[PDB]
Order: sequence, then structure tokens, then C-alpha cells
Amino acid sequence: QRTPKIQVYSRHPAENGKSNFLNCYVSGFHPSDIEVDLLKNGERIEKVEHSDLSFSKDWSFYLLYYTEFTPTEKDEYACRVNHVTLSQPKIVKWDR
Amino acid sequence: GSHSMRYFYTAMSRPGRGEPRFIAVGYVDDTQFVRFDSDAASPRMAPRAPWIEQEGPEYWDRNTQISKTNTQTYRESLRNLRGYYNQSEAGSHIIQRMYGCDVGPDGRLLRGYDQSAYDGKDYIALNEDLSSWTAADTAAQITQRKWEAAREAEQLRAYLEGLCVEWLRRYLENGKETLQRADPPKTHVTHHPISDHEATLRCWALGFYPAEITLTWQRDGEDQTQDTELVETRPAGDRTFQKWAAVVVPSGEEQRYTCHVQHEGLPKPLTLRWEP
Amino acid sequence: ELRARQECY
Ligand code: NA
Repeated sequence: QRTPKIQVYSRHPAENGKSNFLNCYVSGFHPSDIEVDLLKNGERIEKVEHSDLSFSKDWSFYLLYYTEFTPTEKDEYACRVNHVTLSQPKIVKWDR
Repeated sequence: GSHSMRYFYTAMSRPGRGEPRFIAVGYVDDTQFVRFDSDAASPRMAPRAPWIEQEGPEYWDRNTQISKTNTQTYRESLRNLRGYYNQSEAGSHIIQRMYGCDVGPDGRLLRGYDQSAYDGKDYIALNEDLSSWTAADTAAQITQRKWEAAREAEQLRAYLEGLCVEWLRRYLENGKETLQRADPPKTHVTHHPISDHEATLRCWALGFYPAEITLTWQRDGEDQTQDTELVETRPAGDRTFQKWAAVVVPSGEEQRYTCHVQHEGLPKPLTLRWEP
Repeated sequence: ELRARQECY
């Protein structure tokens, strides 16, 4: 089994008050079942979409989870990942 | 230049939670263009790139039927591999397969591929000759003997030298405005003080397609590969990709460091430095 | 275009 790598970032350079996309890219993991939530101030964002499951040359899987958003200075964002390799969910904050 | 078509199949058993799930995705270069998922409400081969939408109903029906048949074929294969490894019916297991072709600028076949894994480890692969197999272990030798008795390599060679290249060339023409367009990275260098003693220099590449890129830091003209943190190239969601490379530098030595960027969309390679 | 008629493993 292989544990997921996690990157949290935006589609475009972030500017407060401008619509963007918040991305959580999970990769390098095996097997393929995985739980990913995007969080705003600690609460789960509803209706997040994701890419179709594919894999890299070393057979590990990758997925992109994403949602439209408008960043502000107050709001904190994060991605929360659970996988069989993880005792408890891992939370990675969006480094603005 | 050269181009690729690849299909990626994942078949996943889940005892107690129904029959194994089968997913297929297709790519030309780094652009996904079709998907199939056996768990969908009504499973169909479905478009994921605008240039594939123009294919007629016969194309969509034929590729849907192949995928529905594969859903059943891969369930049989999961049962067979469980037996080859003496595994219980209680565990979940995964077959992965990637196959497809590369063509050069003239559209000639450069090489074909067919490779499989079980539970994330190499299982069997068609050799570059498109005529023989490499089996990873004595279980995969059973599959090899079955495929040799069936002349399966000859069926793969016929597909790879024929349909694969012919349809790839069609897709490249129908999608030429995107598939044959390289978008160069937008680049910059940021500076992040760590202490009075060191700071991080980070070289960014954004908005590039295809995903292949080389980002390197040099100190006094010498590559700093051991000391460079490279993140995995990541998708932006709009077809393009992003990547960064970072190095920790002694304060006051920043101008000895250069970032070097190579990408197919650039007129010439870039050399960047921090510019306070 | 997918390859048709695959043999099982
Ligand atoms: Na190109």
C-alpha cells in the first residue's frame, strides 16, 4: 500500500474578491479508494467535483478535487484526506 | 513533434459490496478525451474533450459495447488472478492495464505498449517487439501461456499498428488547435526568508501544456539536484499544469543561483534569477 | 478507439 501525497493550491494566483478554483491534488496512493473533503473554516464544502480515476507509470493513482470559490482574507481553506494507510484524516491547509 | 494515445483501465473487486468496478479513461498526450465507469447509473463511453464530440453514434455505441464487455472480462480476470495467488474471497484486489501507441511527427508508429499490474505491482507486459511477453512471476506465467495459446500478442500488434495509429492521427487532426499547441510556462522567482542565515528561492512554472518540463536550480553554474525540492507536476484544471522548484540559500548569496526552465512551448530555454 | 475482443487473464 502507498500513502497519498497532497497538494492544495488554486488554479490562478489568488486575489481577494475574484472567483478562482480551489484544487486538492492527491497522488501516489494505492489502493484507489480514498476520501477527500475540501474545508472552509473547518466545515465541509458541498458539491465538490473530481477527475476520473487514472494512474501514473508506477501504478499509483491520482485524482484532482476542485470547487469554484472566491478567496478572502478572513477565510481559511483546507483539504482533508483519508486513506487505508492513514490512522486518521490528514488535513493540509491552503498556503495562501 | 511526437504524440501518444493511451487507455488506462482499473478493475477493483470489493467482496460484500457488489461486483468489481471497471473504469476506463483515454488520453491523447496529456489530454483526457473519454471515460467509462461501470458504476454509473447508465454506463456509457462519454466524452471529456470537445474534439471527440463530433464522432457519430456508431463510435459511441461501439466503444460503449467494448467497455461493457470488458466489465465482464475483467471480473473473470479478477477471479482468475485470485486463484493464481491462492487468495481468499474476502479481500479486495485491483488489476490495472495501460495500452496504446506513440507516433512521430509524420504519424508513423514509433512504439506500442501493453502493460498490466496486480495490486500495484508489475504483472505481465507485451515486449517492444509486440510479439512476446514478460511475466513477473509464476502466476503471470499462467496468463502468458493462455495468451500464447490464444495468439493474443498478434491481436495486440494488429491493433497497435492499425487502429491505434489510425485513430490517433484522426484525433490529432480533429483536435489540432489544442493537441498540437504547446503553451509555455509563465515563470517567476519568489524569495522566502527563513532566518537571518538562510532564505528559500522558489522558481514557479504555471499555465504550461504539455506536462513535460525541466526546472533546475544552479549555484555558480552547477546543478543543485540533491538540494532542490521539486514538487510533482500538478494539474490546474483548465488543461494546463503547474510546478515549482525550491532551494535554501545563504542570505546574501541569492545572485549566485539561477533557475533554468525548458519546455516545448518556449522559443528558447529560460534562465531566471531573483529580482528584488 | 478501444481495442475489442480482449482475452481474459
Ligand atoms: Na505539440
